[PDB]
Amino acid sequence: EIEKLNNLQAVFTDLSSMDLIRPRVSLVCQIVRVGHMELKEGKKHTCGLRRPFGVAVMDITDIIHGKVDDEEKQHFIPFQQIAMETYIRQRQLIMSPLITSHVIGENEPLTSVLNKVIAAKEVNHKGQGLWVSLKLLPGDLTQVQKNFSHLVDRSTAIARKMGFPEIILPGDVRNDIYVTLIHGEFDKGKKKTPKNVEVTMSVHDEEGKLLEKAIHPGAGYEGISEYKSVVYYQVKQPCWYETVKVSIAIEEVTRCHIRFTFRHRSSQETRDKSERAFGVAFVKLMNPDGTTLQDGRHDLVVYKGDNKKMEDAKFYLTLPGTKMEMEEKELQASKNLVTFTPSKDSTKDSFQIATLICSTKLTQNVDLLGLLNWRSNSQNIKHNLKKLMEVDGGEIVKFLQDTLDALFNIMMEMSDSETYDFLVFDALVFIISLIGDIKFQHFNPVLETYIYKHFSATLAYVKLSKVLNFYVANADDSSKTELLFAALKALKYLFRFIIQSRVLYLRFYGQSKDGDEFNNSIRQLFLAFNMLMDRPLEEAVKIKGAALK
Amino acid sequence: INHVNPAMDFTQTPPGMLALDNMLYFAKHHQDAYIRIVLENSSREDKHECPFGRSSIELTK
Repeated sequence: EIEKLNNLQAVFTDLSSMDLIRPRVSLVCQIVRVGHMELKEGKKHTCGLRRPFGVAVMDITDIIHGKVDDEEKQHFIPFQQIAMETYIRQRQLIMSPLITSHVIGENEPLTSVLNKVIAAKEVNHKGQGLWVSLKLLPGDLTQVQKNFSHLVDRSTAIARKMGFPEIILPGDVRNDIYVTLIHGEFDKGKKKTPKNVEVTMSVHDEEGKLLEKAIHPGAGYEGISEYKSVVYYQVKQPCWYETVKVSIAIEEVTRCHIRFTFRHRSSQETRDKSERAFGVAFVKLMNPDGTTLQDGRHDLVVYKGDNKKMEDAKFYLTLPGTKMEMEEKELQASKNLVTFTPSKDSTKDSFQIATLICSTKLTQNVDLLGLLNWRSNSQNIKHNLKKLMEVDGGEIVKFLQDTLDALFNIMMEMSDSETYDFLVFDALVFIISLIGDIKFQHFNPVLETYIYKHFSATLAYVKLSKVLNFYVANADDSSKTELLFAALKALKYLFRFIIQSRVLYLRFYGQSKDGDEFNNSIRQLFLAFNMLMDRPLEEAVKIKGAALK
Repeated sequence: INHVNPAMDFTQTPPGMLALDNMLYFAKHHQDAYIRIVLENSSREDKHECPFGRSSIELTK
């Protein structure tokens, strides 16, 4: 496509000086051939199949530091490539003839390749490589698509890095699902060549019907309905480091399963085309609790044998595809040998995906979705609250306002366990402490929006003033301190909540039956502060300093 | 301009041989940018092509 012959302006966003402080900084560039399986003749191979060719590497440590600003300079990337070199390396080995060996062209481990080319201090490229000048432009699409039209046009491609920002704006719209492919097991067996798997990952609705465009293996390139993968030359434990990206409607993805079929590829085109998927795997895109599958290295589950139970769409919703789920299946089978039994369709093959999805709407927090539907499962609220202050900030800030309102539902509807409400208080303290940071300073406008718009609590000010007053006055306990330390570092916003609560109550009620006692509660509140700052400060030197702060 | 008597441009000193010494020592040490020059002159066949031999003689003298 000669469209990108000349006008290649690219920008791979989500990079910061946090990414800079990585001790050594580099860019990795592997290029694969598409077409014939192998660049020789003798038989006809399938049109358009892939064997990797090599990696072009330059390090960009101070290159991205931008000390030298050079528009034209086409730094040469020495294109390390797989040594297809059997012309002189073997022809003359004399005085000891006993030689029977093979060729490692796609039998090559990728960690070795990558770390070697990093640690290989010279690559004799044989006059092979390419030409770029990597430039680092501060700001986002606004600046580069206004200021740097000479550096970034509209057609300028984009790549979205595997990073939640540090300057995290609300509505940093990311429906951006990133799934990565690394390695699997595939033994030798009958045909001692390990099976020639071409990953055919497929994205279905809830009934095994393939949808269109949902796979976007290229950032800045467009989506596909079906995916073919690159091929390694029958590695018994093949490694891919393979990476594709997908993007689905946040609702339909809730009712989507994605099936993964591994087709066997003979050398010749026709038998490659006639042979079908010897093994079919998949994964859901949710959890029965309503959460999404947790992130991280997930070894995958695949099977051989059946081909109708691996395509009956309404059934193999109910099959295993990944570890966590296969052992939950077997454990619920380990406790009951009814309706689930590990089968005899399992082959000695495997795969693994390390999933890390940077999207706003999925929720890989079991405690969070326990919180949200709490009416169903308000029992764990003990442990839910216990484990809230152990939650990552990002998942929180994703749905902070809805979680706020849920919490207010707990504290309003369930008025029984005041101590539970103490835990509620502590959790919201944790929340607001997270909010106050410069890691999430952008959501304070959202908090004001919720307050002056959706703050629907009316009883909150009374009860919470009571709670905080009990806290502050009765803080002599050292374990009770740090809770109040963080509270004192969070006074303003919770006070905002209290005030909106009171004014909403008064507009709901015209006037006050509790104004007397409420302003009293304020007065004893200040009395509690006084008594604080008149206790032996030995307990809370810093804390009472922060109090006057 | 000539490829039947290629060594005609070697009879004007300044400098004569030291240009060849220059390119020798560059071939010894700066091999990366050396072959980069060799293959970067390998795309422009219009008048933007730069004569390494003639650039060398002109510059050196």
